Amino acid sequence: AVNSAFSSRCQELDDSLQKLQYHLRKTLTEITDQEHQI
Amino acid sequence: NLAFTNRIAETVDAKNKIHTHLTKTLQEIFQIEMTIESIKKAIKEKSAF
Amino acid sequence: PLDVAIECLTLRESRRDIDVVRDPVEEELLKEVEVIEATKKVLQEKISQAFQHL
Amino acid sequence: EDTLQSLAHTKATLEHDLAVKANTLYIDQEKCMSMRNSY
Amino acid sequence: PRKEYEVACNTGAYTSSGLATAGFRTAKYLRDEWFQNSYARYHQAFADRDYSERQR
Amino acid sequence: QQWDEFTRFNKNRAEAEMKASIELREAIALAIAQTNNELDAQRVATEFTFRKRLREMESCKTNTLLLDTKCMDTRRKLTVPAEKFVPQVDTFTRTTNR
Amino acid sequence: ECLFHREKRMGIDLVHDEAEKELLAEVDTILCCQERMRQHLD
Amino acid sequence: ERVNDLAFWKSEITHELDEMIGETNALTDIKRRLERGLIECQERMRQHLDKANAQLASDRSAQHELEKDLSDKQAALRIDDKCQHLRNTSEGVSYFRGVERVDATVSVPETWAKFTDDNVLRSQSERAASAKLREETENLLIVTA
Amino acid sequence: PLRVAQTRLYQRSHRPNVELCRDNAQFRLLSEVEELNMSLRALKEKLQDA
Amino acid sequence: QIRLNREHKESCEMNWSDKVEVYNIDDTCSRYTNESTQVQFYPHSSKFEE
Amino acid sequence: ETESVTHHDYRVELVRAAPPASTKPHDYRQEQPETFWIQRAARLPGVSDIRTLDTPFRKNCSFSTPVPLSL
Amino acid sequence: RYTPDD
Amino acid sequence: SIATDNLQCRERRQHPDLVRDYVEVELLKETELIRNIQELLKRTIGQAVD
Amino acid sequence: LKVAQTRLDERTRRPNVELCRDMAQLRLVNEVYEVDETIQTLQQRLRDS
Amino acid sequence: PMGRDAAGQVWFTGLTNSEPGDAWYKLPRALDTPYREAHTRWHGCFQSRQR
Amino acid sequence: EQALRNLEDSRMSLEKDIAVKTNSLFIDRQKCMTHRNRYPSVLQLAGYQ
Repeated sequence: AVNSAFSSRCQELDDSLQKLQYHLRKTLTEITDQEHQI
Repeated sequence: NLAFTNRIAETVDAKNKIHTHLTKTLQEIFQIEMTIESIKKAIKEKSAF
Repeated sequence: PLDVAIECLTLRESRRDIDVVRDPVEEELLKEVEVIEATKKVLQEKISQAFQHL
Repeated sequence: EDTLQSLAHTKATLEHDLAVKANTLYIDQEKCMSMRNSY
Repeated sequence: PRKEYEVACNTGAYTSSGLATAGFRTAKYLRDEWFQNSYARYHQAFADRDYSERQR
Repeated sequence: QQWDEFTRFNKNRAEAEMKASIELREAIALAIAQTNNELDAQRVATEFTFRKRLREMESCKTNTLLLDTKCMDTRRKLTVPAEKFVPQVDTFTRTTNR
Repeated sequence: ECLFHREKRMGIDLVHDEAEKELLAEVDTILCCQERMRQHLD
Repeated sequence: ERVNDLAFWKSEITHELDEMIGETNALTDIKRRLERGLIECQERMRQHLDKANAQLASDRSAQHELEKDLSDKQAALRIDDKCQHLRNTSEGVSYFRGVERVDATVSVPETWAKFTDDNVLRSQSERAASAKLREETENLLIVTA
Repeated sequence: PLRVAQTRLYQRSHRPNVELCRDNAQFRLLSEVEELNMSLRALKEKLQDA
Repeated sequence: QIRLNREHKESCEMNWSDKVEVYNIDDTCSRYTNESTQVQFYPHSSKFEE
Repeated sequence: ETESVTHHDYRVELVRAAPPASTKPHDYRQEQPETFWIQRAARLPGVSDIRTLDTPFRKNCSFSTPVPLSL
Repeated sequence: RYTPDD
Repeated sequence: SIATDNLQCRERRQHPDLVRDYVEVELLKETELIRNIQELLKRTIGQAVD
Repeated sequence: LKVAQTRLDERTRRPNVELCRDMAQLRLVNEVYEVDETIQTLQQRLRDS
Repeated sequence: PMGRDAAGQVWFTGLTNSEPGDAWYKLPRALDTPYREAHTRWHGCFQSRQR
Repeated sequence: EQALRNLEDSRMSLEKDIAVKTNSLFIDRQKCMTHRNRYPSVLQLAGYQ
């Protein structure tokens, strides 16, 4: 049961990371567009 | 201020009851131990006969 | 020091217009990063070996 | 002696509890009147 | 309001946090706390995006 | 034979292990030392390059100079004792949308 | 300060209650009323 | 010997707390003169005034743990000193039974010592930041003067 | 005198176990502490108007 | 009986000793005056009761 | 006027509110339903090797590898 | 982590 | 020993990411189980030799 | 043995962090066990006598 | 800072960024030595008892 | 431009969280199961019965 719980936790963390990079790419794009606009 | 005063009174009562029970328990433990050595006395003169 | 290097790199994105040109200090910071990575790997392996011997 | 041991357990219990009771009482007495006196 | 609500939320015979009048909560977190912090930082930058684009 | 056999076997195993102990400890110490030394040297190289950088700009421009000084005061944290260090640049929070 | 001294207790004596609630409420009311004072000043 | 370690430790803490006392009082005086300057840039004074005011709460915020540490340790000293003066053929010596193979404890002495140091190390570091914060004000005040 | 009273309290704060005694002297010493604080900031506020 | 008597002697001697140190400290302390030396500011919090 | 007699006459309240507690946290996304198979996963005839976590029903494609294709 | 009742 | 090392490793974590979940609770469970098994085995072997 | 145990117990009352793993506790439990087997040996000697 | 400003810097808990060890070539004792007596003096008696 | 400043604060916070999460993932993904692979077998736990 210890091993099972550990696996679940690490998978959740991986999902969180995926979300973060998803956000970062469009963050860079929006920054570039805003600079073009200023 | 009112609420704090109520807290004061209740806590004081609890402390008083605790102290009384403590004293009673000490005295009763003294009684118990005395009876114990009384029996410890009795056994040997039982064995003598 | 890795966090400081990352923070400085983040600040250096605030460069503007023509001032955005390649600087040797950038390469220096990169080299810092990979040196940190190599040291991390080395000490990780050391710790592993120590545990097995224990 | 088993009976006496139970007595001793209870004794230690309430003896410990009295200490934190007195701690709270002293905290309240030091705190209240010192700061709140009037306005 | 919210502070009394949260302090009343968890006061049972289970482990509680270190939230108080002042000071700092001890670093040891709980699942829901960490989740909510993640969601808050999540929505913050996302709202900043359309905050900027409304002026774009 | 068996008695001397296993006695000597366990013996030799023990001395081999206790030798491995010392050699591993030596390796750990030397690795720590060399890592720290190379880190410090490369950091000094970074600081030299940054000083040169400052020199050319002194030779948007004010923006670059402010960025330069603000990232400059960051590096001292690496060396200055923690009890003394504290930022000295731009504790003027210009960010206000929050 | 009273609230700070209130937290030094420990053990089973950490109960949350009406006194803490009222201290919280009076802090909130002080903040809101001084803010009203600010608006009526400005 | 354990109790002597505690008395040695409390003296350090007793010392360490005392500096911020005077540090705070001097910082308070700096504030009052500033609102005089308000009555006597004006955006800059109020900005620094808020900056200094936020530091005021942080100082007492830093204290919180130190009194917490001082409070709970000396409660143990009561146990230790009683155990120190626990003697053969005394009054309270009685036959409790069962709790010998019992352990649930998070302490390796050098760890405990450093956690005490960590609270101290954060503390005076804040004090130094307080002192520098004062200095900028008068220079700003003189520049404002 | 405020320094004197502070030193008095500090040196009174070293009695072993039971001998550390609470009496009316601490109540006074505290009272002088606050009244000297009062006189202090009264003089300070008068300095401004002076 | 010898053992018991010596034990009680030791206890009473302990308490008297403590009395001696506290009294000597207080007497040595009392010689202070306002415009004297050996007097310092002590910003100690009046928290001396458990 | 009320909504209807049916709602009004046949309105009963003060029942036990809220569903029963889960007694443990759950996330739909990656929790698989247990089975008579799953609890006794080790002691089954049709179960492969147990070397993957959160999923016992994973085929240990290891022996299948021949010498030219053993990796 | 405690209510008045208990 | 394995469980103690795992607990230490999990303690070794970063500020904005450190939580309290099954893993540490369960680890404490195995620690307790191990200890209890140890004293049970000791007692059993004692009765065996008797 | 009585007094050794009496020393042993009350240290469990220490709150969160001053709760300490010490030479005191471990040496004390060693002493307790040692005096236990010592008692057993003396009982054997008494049987022989 | 609690308020408008907040910085998440990581202050070092000094235990390895120092040379507490002593030698005759280290006795010059430059005033930058992070030598708070707290641990060092305590470490003295600690190792003395541990020996 | 103030909004641009806010955006750069958000992004830098994002990479800080990236670094933290990467470190934690490396730690737990590396140490735990690799050390756990030495877990004994049920028979030798039963004592080579």
